[PDB]
Amino acid sequence: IIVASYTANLAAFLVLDRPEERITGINDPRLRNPSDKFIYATVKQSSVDIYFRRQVELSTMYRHMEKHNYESAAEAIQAVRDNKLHAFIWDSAVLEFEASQKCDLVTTGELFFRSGFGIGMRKDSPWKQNVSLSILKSHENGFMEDLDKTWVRYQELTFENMAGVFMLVAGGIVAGIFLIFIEIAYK
Amino acid sequence: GSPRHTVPQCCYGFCIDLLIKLARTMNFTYEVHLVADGKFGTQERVNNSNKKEWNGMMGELLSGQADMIVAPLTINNERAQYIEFSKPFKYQGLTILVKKEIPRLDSFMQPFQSTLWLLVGLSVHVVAVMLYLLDRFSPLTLSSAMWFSWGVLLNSSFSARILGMVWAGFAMIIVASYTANLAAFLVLDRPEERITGINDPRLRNPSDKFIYATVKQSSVDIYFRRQVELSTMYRHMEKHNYESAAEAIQAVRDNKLHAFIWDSAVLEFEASQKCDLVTTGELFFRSGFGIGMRKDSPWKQNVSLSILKSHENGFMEDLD
Amino acid sequence: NGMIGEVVYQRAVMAVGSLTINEERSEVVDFSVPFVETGISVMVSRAFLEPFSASVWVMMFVMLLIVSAIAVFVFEYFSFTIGKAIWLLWGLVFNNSVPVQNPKGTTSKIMVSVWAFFAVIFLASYTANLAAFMIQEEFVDQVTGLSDKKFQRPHDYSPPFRFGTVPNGSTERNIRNNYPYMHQYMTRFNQRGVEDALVSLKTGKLDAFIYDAAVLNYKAGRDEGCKLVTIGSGYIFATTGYGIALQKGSPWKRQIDLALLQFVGDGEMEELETLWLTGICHNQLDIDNMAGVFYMLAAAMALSLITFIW
Amino acid sequence: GRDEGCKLVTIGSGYIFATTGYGIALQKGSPWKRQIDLALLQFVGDGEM
Amino acid sequence: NGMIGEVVYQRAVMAVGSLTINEERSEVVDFSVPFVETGISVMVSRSNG
Amino acid sequence: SFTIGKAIWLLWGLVFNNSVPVQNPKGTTSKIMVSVWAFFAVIF
Ligand SMILES: *[C@@H]1O[C@H](CO)[C@@H](O)[C@H](O)[C@H]1NC(C)=O
Ligand SMILES: *[C@@H]1O[C@H](CO)[C@@H](O)[C@H](O)[C@H]1NC(C)=O
Ligand SMILES: *[C@@H]1O[C@H](CO)[C@@H](O)[C@H](O)[C@H]1NC(C)=O
Ligand SMILES: *[C@@H]1O[C@H](CO)[C@@H](O)[C@H](O)[C@H]1NC(C)=O
Ligand SMILES: *[C@@H]1O[C@H](CO)[C@@H](O)[C@H](O)[C@H]1NC(C)=O
Ligand SMILES: *[C@@H]1O[C@H](CO)[C@@H](O)[C@H](O)[C@H]1NC(C)=O
Repeated sequence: IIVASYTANLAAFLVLDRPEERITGINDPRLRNPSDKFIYATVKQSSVDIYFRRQVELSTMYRHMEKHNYESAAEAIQAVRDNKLHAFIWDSAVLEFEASQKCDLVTTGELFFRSGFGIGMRKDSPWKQNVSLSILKSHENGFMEDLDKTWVRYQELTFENMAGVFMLVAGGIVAGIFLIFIEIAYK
Repeated sequence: GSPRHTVPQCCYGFCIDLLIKLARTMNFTYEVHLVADGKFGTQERVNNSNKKEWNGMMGELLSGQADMIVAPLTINNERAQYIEFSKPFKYQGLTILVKKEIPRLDSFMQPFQSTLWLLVGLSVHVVAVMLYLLDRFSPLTLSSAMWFSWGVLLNSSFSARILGMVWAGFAMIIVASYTANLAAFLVLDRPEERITGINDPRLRNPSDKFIYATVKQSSVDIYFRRQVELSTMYRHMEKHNYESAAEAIQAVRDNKLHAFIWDSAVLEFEASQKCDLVTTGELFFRSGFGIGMRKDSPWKQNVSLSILKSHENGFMEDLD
Repeated sequence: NGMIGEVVYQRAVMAVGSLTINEERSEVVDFSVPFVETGISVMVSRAFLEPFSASVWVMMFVMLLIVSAIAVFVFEYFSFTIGKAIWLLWGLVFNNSVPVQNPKGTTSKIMVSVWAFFAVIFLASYTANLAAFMIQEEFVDQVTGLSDKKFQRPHDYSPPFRFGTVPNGSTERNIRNNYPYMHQYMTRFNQRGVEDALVSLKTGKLDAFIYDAAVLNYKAGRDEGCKLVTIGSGYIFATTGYGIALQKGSPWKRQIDLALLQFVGDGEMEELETLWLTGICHNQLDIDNMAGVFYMLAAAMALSLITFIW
Repeated sequence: GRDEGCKLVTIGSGYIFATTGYGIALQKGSPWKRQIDLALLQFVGDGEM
Repeated sequence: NGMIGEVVYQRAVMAVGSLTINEERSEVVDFSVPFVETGISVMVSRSNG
Repeated sequence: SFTIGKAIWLLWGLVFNNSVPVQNPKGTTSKIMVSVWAFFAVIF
């Protein structure tokens, strides 16, 4: 009974569930009502703030992130590197490359606002229509395929509970051999 | 069903005792009777003059044949435009009753596939044969080698110790893996066996495995007729308009149905009655059920005050 | 012909109905902005030693050699534990009813007790690791590459696969502008239509089918048993969008584009995608494990024959 | 639902409790009362509430 | 006092805000139909177990 | 000639696989049903 309960206990510590230890839902009012440790930030004067300003229920996040406006995204990378941040709205594949860099940088599963990214252009121009046709000609073939193979696609257990167990059993052996010396010298 | 059989019988229960308490409150008399049909009542087009009329309980109340409908009245916007209401005594929502109750051998040998049993049997036979061959070529003897091969496998040789230790470690790692995956299968044996509320695209266009129905001429049908994304489901529900909810219980118990839309606490009480009924989890349309009332009347004030007096004390807990 | 035959030949104003976008369609008329991420995809029918015990393996063998050397030192200092301690000690790992000897040395019995407690705890950790391996979801998948050696010739492997599309479509033009030989292999393996290839994939009369990705995702979220699984998530595919074609010179085009941008950027397009898509389809003994153990067992028979002949 | 810690679940869901509701208190004699009640039944009876 | 002092004494018209409903409040004014199921409950510390 | 009444213990002690091993005869009786009971122990 003891060893079966102990075995099921050690099988019970590592039961991986859905993520609710950190906030994953975008419609959570804990995003609408942050705390001192709910540090979420954005790029200073970004399109995310414009998408927030287009809606009307975003004044609380604006008044929270007005003291959290970041100049560059590398500032956010360094802040989440030193565990200063807790959430950051950012594009998908760049964070996929960052997760390929470091394993502790983990994204969430809720993929929201699946938008389109193009090129900032001027007005009507002879360098507009043929340029858009060249965009379509570069999209129809695999010109971005090997570019995904460069950095997007290409990334760059018994081991967890073994070290301290090994050290404790080794210390028990070191104590036990000396106890054997005591028991032999007593006889 | 019946040609003409209307007999005096005994009626009791929840709202009957509620009426007993109401008659205890105010000094009046009454006459308990039943509605003629078994339908709630919809404002369906009568065959002449192109007019939407009522039937059933409202058809008897508006015709003067009834005084006060004592029923769990589904309070909605349409019926309030014609009559007055009372305080909603019941606070009850909507849910989906399904059938997820199928009894269980747990796949030991007869539902379980026969790789490991015959494989380990033939393998330990090969082990016993080659241990006896090594016993012959030494660098009740056959029974001794076979029982040695059993006792290594039982889990309770100068050049044959390697074979025995590999077979012993193999047998224990196989029975450990079998214990682990049987336990992990019977812990995680909860598949998708529900509807997840009205937000279900499979019920927007159902199939033969998704047979759902409703009560014929119900207020839930009117509530679905208001919303635009439900009439397609009515294309599955117009062919299965059931008279009573007990017929729906009998149909879903004999696996002729798969989902039923009904109030929550009634299905919880029936799940307490019948153990083979489990509803879904998402509660929607948290509504209030009151008493069918007539228009402006002096028996609207003190009656609603008696309802509030019943709400404020522990008499609601007594009715619980 | 079709909607191109109606709009370009000045018999229809605009094509509100959806259509794939390629070069010559963008040449004949003017599309709108892409409002939805609809690429293409291909619908198909559809050990425990080295990844688990690799660095723990070395230290457990070192601990085994240390405990065996201590047992030999106690047996020679204070009844077959001269050099045969390996079989006894690795039978003490498992304890599968192996009668070996009665250890009269107290140190040997203390080591048996400590090693038995240690055997219980790493057996519990190994069962926990098997449960942890059970936690993630895995299935058998083939190669996702569009430049597969299977695609060059299905005689390269023992099952010859089969694949078709719908006739006279823009997907066929996308193939012929990329690989006309792929069109030559598809011409031998032609089929009729959408639902015909659907029934062929349900009944197993087809191996692969090239189609748009999002419609196959909508059909696989409602799949019977979720057997029909797409290849990837649009990685070695087109990964394009859908637009609304207008005639070349339409004054409504900028207003329609700004209306689509207003439709996307307020969750209303997200509400329509919630209403009109599905996401229920998320992402028995093992066979390869005892096969690899049988390879290690054949190596064990080889080593036992080597120890027997000498 | 906004708790810091998420460790506060009360006894049941109003089983041994009062289980009452909230309304709009109009003065005795307001003609707007029926229209307000019909507006509330419109707001509840479509999923908007 | 409060909203009851404002509505019953006719300094206000009606209470659009939230208000608990009991006997004498239903005596002094006329509540509308209920729109939300708000009972009572007890909150405790309820530490780990 | 010593496990006449202790055969109940002979089936009852190996349930938790740490008992004293009893000398079993070679008359093809004990070890077969002992392996059957041990396999049943592996089940339960
Ligand atoms: C685009 O290219 C064409 C030649 O293919 C020519 O009219 C000119 O270079 C460009 N015209 C426009 C409309 O930009
Ligand atoms: C009700 O109808 C059934 C079937 O006709 C009949 O057997 C039964 O006697 C009837 N009971 C009454 C109340 O008349
Ligand atoms: C009140 O109740 C009594 C019975 O207790 C009855 O005789 C009488 O008619 C009722 N009416 C009144 C108000 O007196
Ligand atoms: C109208 O006539 C039909 C029979 O044709 C019958 O159901 C009943 O007499 C009437 N009621 C309705 C609306 O069906
Ligand atoms: C309420 O109480 C009595 C008995 O129910 C009734 O006669 C009276 O008319 C009612 N009160 C008023 C003021 O209408
Ligand atoms: C469409 O494809 C069919 C073969 O499936 C072919 O016979 C027909 O000619 C094609 N239509 C046109 C107009 O090319």
